[PDB]
Formats: sequence, structure tokens, C-alpha cells
Amino acid sequence: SLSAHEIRELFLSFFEKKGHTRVKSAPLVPENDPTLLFVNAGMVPFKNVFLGLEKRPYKRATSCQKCLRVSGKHNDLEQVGYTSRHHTFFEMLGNFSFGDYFKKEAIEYAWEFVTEVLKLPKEKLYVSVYKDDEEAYRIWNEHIGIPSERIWRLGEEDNFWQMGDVGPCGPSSEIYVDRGEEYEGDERYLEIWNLVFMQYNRDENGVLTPLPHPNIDTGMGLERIASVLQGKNSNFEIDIIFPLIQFGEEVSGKKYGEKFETDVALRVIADHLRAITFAISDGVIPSNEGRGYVIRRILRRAMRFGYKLGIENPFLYKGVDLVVDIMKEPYPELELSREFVKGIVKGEEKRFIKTLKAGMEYIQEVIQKALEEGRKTLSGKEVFTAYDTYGFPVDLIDEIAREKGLGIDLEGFQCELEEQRERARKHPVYSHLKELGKTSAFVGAAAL
Repeated sequence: SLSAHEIRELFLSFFEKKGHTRVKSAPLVPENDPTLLFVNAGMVPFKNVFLGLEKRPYKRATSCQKCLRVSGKHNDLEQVGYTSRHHTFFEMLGNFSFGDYFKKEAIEYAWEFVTEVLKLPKEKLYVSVYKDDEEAYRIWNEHIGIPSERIWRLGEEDNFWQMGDVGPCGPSSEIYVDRGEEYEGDERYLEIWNLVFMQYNRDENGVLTPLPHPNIDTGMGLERIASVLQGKNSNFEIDIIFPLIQFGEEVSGKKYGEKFETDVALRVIADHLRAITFAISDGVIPSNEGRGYVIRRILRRAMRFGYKLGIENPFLYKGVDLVVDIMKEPYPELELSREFVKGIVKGEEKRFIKTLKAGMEYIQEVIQKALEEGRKTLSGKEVFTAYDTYGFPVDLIDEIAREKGLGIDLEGFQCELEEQRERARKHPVYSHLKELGKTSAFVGAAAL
């Protein structure tokens, strides 16, 4: 029923066929973009080209991009593990137009690949349009032949894309597949492709102007679409990620499908193995600031859940070899960094397990001391201690405390943060005062 690897090739080849130029995936860390620590979408590297600043030999491009949404206005690390759709790392299959073909062509190639390449039924397919997108609806309903009953006219928060506050923007059309009456909602009508029509110029004023040369930018998550073709009810059960779940089962001696909590840890470990492998492979080294901290919190999270499963010895390092052997066909460079990634990961692990263990005992203790004493949160001191003494990331402490119904004293943490500061300066990272509380969720205690 089509393997992940197959779908990726079919997409790329299909578009080269449509004159698009296969563009190698940019690395996860933007070369000269101290702005974004991680490429989140296929378009990111083409940004300046859609802007018209940068030049490209071609007007049509297609690619499968290495993506990371553990960050910013596109940061799902928080949900990772709890749902069957969220990930840190993922692949975006996309086709782009640089002032060349637009709406119709965008819609035709999309409709042909879904119906004639992926082989999905034209009857279980739905498309959404910008409510006042007369052009889009018309082409969907008249040119393609989509029965009006299968087309939804939605608002701005649903089909109006924007690059930023001021910026090229425009309508978007999403193709959804109806997976059956045994499902419902955004799970039954699973969106698998979002086509973006950059038609307007949003002045600073918020005033929109047509673009002289409109552009096309599409995005289809690979795992999600593979899950549809392979008849799965989760992205973690697809050919390219299920073995990672199994990885967890074997090392834990626990099984997948028995209890939520366990499935949560298993999914966390699997999603984070891919994230850390592709991240370190692309140059990111664990540390306490920026990218290094993003990955460090990731590896930190996997370790903690792995221990939650009862795993007492380093293990994430063994998963690395699995990730590489699985994604080596589309990402051969991984075999060259396989042994380097494995070492960095084992170093972190061997370099972090014991502290996480003692930290977990400490944290649990105070939690239990809290709910026994009627407390409904962890003190600023209790947070700082596990943050500064056991090295726990601010978010990791919150998640742990969260499982018990307890939260953490946000203001008291901040107060404690200043104290240490005024303390350290009496008795690189660069924070603002009263923003120490915010920064800290992004750096290590040693950093502040």
C-alpha cells in the first residue's frame, strides 16, 4: 500500500515531470538565519526567492524538506507523544512556483497526484477554500469537478496564509481525505495537503495589494500521508516509525497498546530519536543555549520518559543506528555521521543519566510533599533547585509536576531567579531582568 520511501520518490519525480526542479533538502539549521534555529517548513529556504530578492535558475521547484517544529510560533514539542500526529522532526513534501504557474495549475497537479498517483478515491476527498475565494472554488468545482457538497468555504483563520505581520500572503486550499464513519472530526477528514496561494501584498498598514508575480507554495506531511495509504490510525504505526516504537518496547520490556502512559513514553522516544539524529547529523551539538539547548531538552525528555519506562542504562544511542538504517535511502549522508551522532548521543546520556535519576527522586518527593500538605504548586525554590541543582529544563519540570495535577510557581521562580542573580553578582547568555523567567525556559540554569 505504498511505503514512505515510495511516496516520497513518486512525489518528487511526479513534479520534475511537471517541469519542477528537484531541490535537495536544506539542512535543518539555516545557514545565515540566526533568527530561526530550525527550518520548520519546505518554503523556509526559498523565502528570499518568494520575496524576489534572491535569484534562482528555475521558476518551478519541488523538494522534500527536513523539518523541525519544536520551536516558536510553530513549536509542538509540548504535544509530542500525547497525540498520534505531532512530531519534533518531520518531512514536508512540497511544490513551489516563483511567479510562474498559479491557482489552477497548483490545483491540477495536486488533484492529479492524489487521484492518479497515490490512487485515493475522488469520492472520499474534500477540499477547503477561502470563503471569498471565487477563483479557487470555481476551479475546484468546475475545472476539477468537485461536487459542491465536497467543498467547504471557510474563513481567515482556516484558509488565509501569511508569511508575517507585514508580508506576501493570500488564500489557501487544503485537500482532506474522509477516512470513514468509524472516525470523526479532523481525524476522519484528515488533511493531507495544503496549497498556499501567495497573491497579496500586505503593507505595513494591513492593506493588501495584488502581487505582480504571484507565487505557489504547497505542503504535504509525509508521515501523515503515508499513514493514510498504509491504513494506519496513527503516524507512529507507519513503516518508517513503527520500528522505533518497537525499539522502545524491547528495551523496556513493555508493550505498545496496553496503557496510555506507556504509549506516551514509547511515542516520545520514537519521535525524539529521529529529531536528535537528524539534528546532530546536521551540525547541532548539545549545549545550554540556542539550538544546542533545543536538542538537549529533546534528549533530556526522551531519557526521562525512558527511565519512566524503567530503563536504567543509556539506550537512546542504540536507537540512533535504527534511525540511520531506516532513513538512509533518502538521506545517505546519515551513514557518514552515524558513528559521530551515536557518540555525541551516548556522551550526553552517560553524561546525564545519574543526575536525571536523582533529580526525579527529588522532584517526586516535593510533589508528594505538596499534595500531602495541601499545596497546589511547586515553589519557586523547588523549581530553581531542580532547575539549578539537577539541571532539569523548566518545561520538563512543569510536565512532571503536571502529571500530579500540580503546577509551578511562575512568579516565585522569577523572584528566585533575580535573587540568585543579585546573589551571584555580590556574594553566551544575555537576559533582561523580569524576563529571566521567560529566558530560562530556553536556556539552562547554568546559562542564567
